Amino acid sequence: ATLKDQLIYNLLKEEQTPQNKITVVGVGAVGMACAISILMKDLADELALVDVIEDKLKGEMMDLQHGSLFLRTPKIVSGKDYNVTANSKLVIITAGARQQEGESRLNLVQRNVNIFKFIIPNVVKYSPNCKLLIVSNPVDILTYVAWKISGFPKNRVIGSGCNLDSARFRYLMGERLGVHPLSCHGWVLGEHGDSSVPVWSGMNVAGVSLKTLHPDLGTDKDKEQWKEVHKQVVESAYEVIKLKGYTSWAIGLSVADLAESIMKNLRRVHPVSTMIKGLYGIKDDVFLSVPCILGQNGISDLVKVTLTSEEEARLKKSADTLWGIQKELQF
Amino acid sequence: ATLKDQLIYNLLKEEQTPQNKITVVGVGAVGMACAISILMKDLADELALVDVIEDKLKGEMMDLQHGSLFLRTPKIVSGKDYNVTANSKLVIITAGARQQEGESRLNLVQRNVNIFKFIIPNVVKYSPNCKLLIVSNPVDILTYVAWKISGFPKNRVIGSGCNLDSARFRYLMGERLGVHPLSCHGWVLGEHGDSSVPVWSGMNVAGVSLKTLHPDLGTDKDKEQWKEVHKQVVESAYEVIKLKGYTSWAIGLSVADLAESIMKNLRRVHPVSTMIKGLYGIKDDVFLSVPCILGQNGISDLVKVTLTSEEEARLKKSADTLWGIQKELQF
Amino acid sequence: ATLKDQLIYNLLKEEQTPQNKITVVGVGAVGMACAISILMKDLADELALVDVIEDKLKGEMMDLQHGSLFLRTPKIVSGKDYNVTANSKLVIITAGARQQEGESRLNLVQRNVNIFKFIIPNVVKYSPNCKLLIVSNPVDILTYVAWKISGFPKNRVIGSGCNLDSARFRYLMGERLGVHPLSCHGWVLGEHGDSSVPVWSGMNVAGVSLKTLHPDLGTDKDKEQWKEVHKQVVESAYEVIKLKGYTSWAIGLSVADLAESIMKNLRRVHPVSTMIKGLYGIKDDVFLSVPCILGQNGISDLVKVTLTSEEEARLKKSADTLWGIQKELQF
Amino acid sequence: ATLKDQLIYNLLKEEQTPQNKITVVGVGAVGMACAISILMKDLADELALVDVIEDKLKGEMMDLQHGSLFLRTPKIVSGKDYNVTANSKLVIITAGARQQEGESRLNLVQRNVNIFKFIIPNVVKYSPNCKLLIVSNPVDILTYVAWKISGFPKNRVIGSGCNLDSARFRYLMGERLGVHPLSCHGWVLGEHGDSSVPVWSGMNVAGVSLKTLHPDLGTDKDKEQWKEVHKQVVESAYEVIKLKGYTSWAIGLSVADLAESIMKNLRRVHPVSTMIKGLYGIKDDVFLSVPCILGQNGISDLVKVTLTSEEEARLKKSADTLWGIQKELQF
Ligand SMILES: NC(=O)C1=CN([C@@H]2O[C@H](COP(=O)(O)OP(=O)(O)OC[C@H]3O[C@@H](n4cnc5c(N)ncnc54)[C@H](O)[C@@H]3O)[C@@H](O)[C@H]2O)C=CC1
Ligand SMILES: NC(=O)C1=CN([C@@H]2O[C@H](COP(=O)(O)OP(=O)(O)OC[C@H]3O[C@@H](n4cnc5c(N)ncnc54)[C@H](O)[C@@H]3O)[C@@H](O)[C@H]2O)C=CC1
Ligand SMILES: NC(=O)C1=CN([C@@H]2O[C@H](COP(=O)(O)OP(=O)(O)OC[C@H]3O[C@@H](n4cnc5c(N)ncnc54)[C@H](O)[C@@H]3O)[C@@H](O)[C@H]2O)C=CC1
Ligand SMILES: NC(=O)C1=CN([C@@H]2O[C@H](COP(=O)(O)OP(=O)(O)OC[C@H]3O[C@@H](n4cnc5c(N)ncnc54)[C@H](O)[C@@H]3O)[C@@H](O)[C@H]2O)C=CC1
Repeated sequence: ATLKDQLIYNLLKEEQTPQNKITVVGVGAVGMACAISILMKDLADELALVDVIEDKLKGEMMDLQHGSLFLRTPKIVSGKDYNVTANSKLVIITAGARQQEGESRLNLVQRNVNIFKFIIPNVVKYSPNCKLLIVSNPVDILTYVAWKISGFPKNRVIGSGCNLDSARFRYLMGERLGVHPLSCHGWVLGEHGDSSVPVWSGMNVAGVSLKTLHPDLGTDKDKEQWKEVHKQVVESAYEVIKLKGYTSWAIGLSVADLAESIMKNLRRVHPVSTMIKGLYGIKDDVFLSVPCILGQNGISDLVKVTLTSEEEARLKKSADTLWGIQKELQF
Repeated sequence: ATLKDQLIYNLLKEEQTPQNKITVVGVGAVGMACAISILMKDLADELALVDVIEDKLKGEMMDLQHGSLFLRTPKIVSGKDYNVTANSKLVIITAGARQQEGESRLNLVQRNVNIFKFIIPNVVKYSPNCKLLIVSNPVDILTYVAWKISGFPKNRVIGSGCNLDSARFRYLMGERLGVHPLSCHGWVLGEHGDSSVPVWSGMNVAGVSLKTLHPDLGTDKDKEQWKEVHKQVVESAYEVIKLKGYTSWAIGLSVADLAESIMKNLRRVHPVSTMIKGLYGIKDDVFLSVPCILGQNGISDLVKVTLTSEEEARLKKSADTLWGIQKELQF
Repeated sequence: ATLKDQLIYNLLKEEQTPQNKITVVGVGAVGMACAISILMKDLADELALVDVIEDKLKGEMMDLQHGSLFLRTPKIVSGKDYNVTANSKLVIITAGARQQEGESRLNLVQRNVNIFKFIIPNVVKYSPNCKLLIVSNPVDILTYVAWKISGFPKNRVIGSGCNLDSARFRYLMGERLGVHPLSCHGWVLGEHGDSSVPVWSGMNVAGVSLKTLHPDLGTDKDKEQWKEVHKQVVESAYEVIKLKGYTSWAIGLSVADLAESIMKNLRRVHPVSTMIKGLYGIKDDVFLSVPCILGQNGISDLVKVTLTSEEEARLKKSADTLWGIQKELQF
Repeated sequence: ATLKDQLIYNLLKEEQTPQNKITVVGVGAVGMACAISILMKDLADELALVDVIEDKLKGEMMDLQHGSLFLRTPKIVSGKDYNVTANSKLVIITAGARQQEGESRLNLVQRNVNIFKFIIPNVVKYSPNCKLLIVSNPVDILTYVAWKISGFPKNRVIGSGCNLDSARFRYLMGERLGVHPLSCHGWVLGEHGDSSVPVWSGMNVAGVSLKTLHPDLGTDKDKEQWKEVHKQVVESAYEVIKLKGYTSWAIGLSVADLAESIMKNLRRVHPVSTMIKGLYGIKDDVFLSVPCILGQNGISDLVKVTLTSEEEARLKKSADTLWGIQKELQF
């Protein structure tokens, strides 16, 4: 008989059932960055890719497969049909439309909603116990959308949120202080993007409040202008885009970090977008970034950060804005 | 005084001298894939990126920097001037020109050679003891070019060669056999691309010659058509391009593998392009892929693979072709 | 002291206040053609350029500056912030979005309206007494939009309209007759583009009605097929695009003509888009091209052209169509 | 009979013979900028355009024709056949190849030479008494090439040379001093581009030597670093390109200035490239920029500028380099 059968004796006619499977939807810049990061942190035994452009999809899948010798993720598959995603522990959404200059924030959101109206029901059909990690912008809204469409409990629907923002913050802090960002601690909360809130009260190195050493920290009479740090966290993503076209690497790594906490059940604390109704004064179904304990069941627990009146108010306003957009949305 | 001076007491006014530094020249798809691969295998304490397009360059540098919290590479720099590459242990060249409407292999090659005539001397100026790892196509020729321009000894000029090709081969073999490519062993040597030679004699799983189990292996009377594997190895790179535009991921992972072997002085054996004159019947200054022992000094040693006459002849002809191209090239 | 202070004695610490300032918004082909035309007719003492693409903007500004020796416009500035436009007598809008694969007239329009929702308020903030000259397509609609957003009186909001169309008409007539277009007189009114109306009644050379010499002029039984002239006026803009990519030169010269009439208070008569409600049977807030008297305050007066019923009706229908579009548009 | 014949009585069956005709070869960015500048300075009664891309050509020609009402140049024609250029007083060459990254300076020059080998003989056939104004880069070489191919006397072959460079210089001087460049005087000579020489000895405002007021002017111990001015004159064209893609406006205006001096026989002095053999120490057939008297017969006379040893030497070196390139060139 065949060379394979001459060389190999078979014990098991094998039920191929994935044990730690991850699916990425959208193989654009972000989606693929997430993919290579995940492959190189060995977070999955099966990686599935899904997109509507079949060329790009198959191409990216083959390019990865070819690097298999250098990886420890034994099944990489792709497809337009969602059966390829069956039994994922984790499904990351990076599919999205590109905002165009004229396009209202609203029109964009609605386009993306229609996209989600296609994706989420399919994902849920084939992996009804997965965690959803939403990356597509504008992310607090789309995480709400995904939650509405899936009918999943709030713990299994997570948005990438201010994870990345907080990483940029810590990087900038580190640059200012001559210390690695792993040792510079600081939190960015609320609405991802322009409206995010830097919590100065808890900025520290080695458990030393920077705010008590420098009481004017992050105010206007701040001679060292630390507000600039946060301003930069916001404008960075702009500059980077202007410069290179888009953001991929940093967000891919942030998402991989999150995935590591979930897949490995670590119970680390991350600033991610979660359904915050009831807390921080918020009284609508909106998603904002707070410090969340991530693990095998998604968001198990939430850190109640003490805020100033102004911080609480910034959040309230973000929530009112977000809600205003969300109620003009059809499911 | 400043918040920094109030928070941090300084012992050392520090000589910043990189200890394990890597430079990637060319931040296109390939270059950047190499970069993220290097960043995620913790192979470097400083990574420098160099390109002529300053926008793209700075953007990519920033996108990486923003992911610093999730990395263990504490300095990432970019620049148009080569002083940013000073003291690299390893410099990867991915820079190249894109072939255009009505451009002969020869014209494209000459343009790339002129590119190298600029890059290599600068590189050598600022890192005179580095190893050069050449990735740009056509790679055997361009590695020969780098070697000529740098005046480095043949051990410090390595070309990517058939590393990736051999990886694709092992992936395909693995697919045919239901085994991981790590355990399917097989070698592709000589000229990277179309003219490469699959050494069937040494195809094995667990030290079991496939060629002795299936003597017709890889011939034309081979009922299982194993030639197809090799054909595919060649056409893969085509299909992928056709599908997605280009190749990045696999080649990046291959290069990172090589880099690991060098930075860590492993003395693993890899099929790379080395100045092969004196061996295999070859009598011209050409580079071909053979099994090379890689370590802190680049190529320390070479494996002398037993070949058939036909194999030896394919090699001879590729070497004659390469020389034929090279002798029509001005330095 | 400095060479400057040694060479030059200063009388005045000078309030830099522009006296005849022009702003062009949008530095694409059209915008820049307008700019060189304005620079070479000596219509301005300060020219400001504004765009969202900062690279293109600064480059064009510098390329112009470098030609200063050959010009009599002593200050050329560019910028992304609208403070560089402060105190313009005249602001030309050429900014616009490009229509894409599967984009309705309506979607494109809405994108452009959103663009205007940003530009116009800024413009008005820094130059509250300027005249607005709108060039971006679809121009009658977009002039209506600028008028709505700015709250300027109808005399200060002028659209390019059928100025250029009428120029093409006169060129074609001139070709047919062997006379310069300066001496061939003829009017194209109403909706710029396909729906425009050629007023044959007033086609003349030296005050000689072509319509009375050739009563069948411009009808279907016209053996000389003068309709073709008008048809061509419409198809010209198509052919040119097909051939070269776009239109710049002619439109630029047209806009500069208009500008001359305004900056110099000439009170020449030009066919431009003006808020025509109350006249010609029109009963909606729409803009159409009629003969307008242009001068230092924009459109001071309007020529009441005698029309046939059919002409009046074409106008009525274009106005109803325009309104139909506008009522589906959000401010 | 016809409407034309009913309206117009003909005296003259007219020999159409152009009296002040200009031809532009190459309707790229530069060529068209030259064209619009010429049209707006009313330097021609007939303007002819020539290119190998027939679409682009016809398109640009129509776009100009359509602006005829606003111009005082009554015949604008285009074509691929050179009969359209017959009887030009002046033929401007802007045709050229784009230098590619890999491309040696030499390869580019040779490509352009082959282009000229097509253009010049045709131009000369149809306008044997014209002046040739060479703009294409590298311009001192191509002006030599045009002269060799045409067999015209040295007065009728002019290169754009350092006209533009000197305009940039005067603009920068003007910026530093708060004076219009028309009143800041200063000369840039020799090889256009990087190797150009700023003649500090004759830098002045109102006949006041800046070099005698500030003896260190343009040296290294110059505390005001005036060398930077010249450095910038060189890097400007680079920055502008980087920023916008290319240079058009400034060069178009420079060329139009030159054209004005020729067409109108003014005998102004301009820094243009002329066959400098015999002077400034140069002993080969090379072209460099010196101050030339331009008029109806092209370069009638030359200004003998007194130079330092170093300046003379810079020129000598430029000439030796240029010659070295030119003697490796086949006609
Ligand atoms: N929250 C965050 O921190 C960040 C979020 N993002 C977002 O990621 C998203 C995509 O970013 P990029 O990768 O740069 O875009 P990428 O544009 O280049 O492509 C997105 C992909 O989505 C796909 N897609 C569209 N409709 C689909 C459908 N119905 N089903 C499956 N796939 C579909 C496209 O085919 C495409 O491949 C955007 O929404 C962007 O804003 C980007 C950076 C950071
Ligand atoms: N050995 C292998 O198996 C493979 C080899 N390659 C080759 O590697 C090369 C890179 O491919 P891609 O990343 O897709 O191309 P990439 O084309 O998209 O761009 C190459 C980069 O090189 C840069 N560059 C050019 N000249 C430079 C200079 N003088 N100094 C600094 N930077 C310079 C460009 O700016 C560009 O960013 C190609 O030549 C390609 O054929 C590609 C895939 C696999
Ligand atoms: N009335 C007429 O006879 C004619 C009208 N037009 C119209 O004029 C417009 C310009 O055409 P082109 O110059 O070829 O287009 P151009 O497309 O090449 O680019 C338009 C410019 O507008 C800019 N822009 C867009 N949004 C902006 C903003 N929010 N702020 C500042 N700048 C912004 C872009 O950056 C771009 O540089 C088009 O809409 C076109 O249809 C064009 C030809 C003749
Ligand atoms: N000396 C100076 O001060 C300056 C010189 N230049 C030069 O002007 C030249 C063109 O510049 P651009 O307008 O930006 O290029 P443009 O590239 O966009 O196009 C040049 C034109 O030459 C044409 N052409 C090529 N072969 C031809 C032939 N055999 N017959 C007729 N036409 C032919 C092309 O079709 C094209 O339209 C280049 O050589 C450039 O270096 C540019 C700026 C300043």
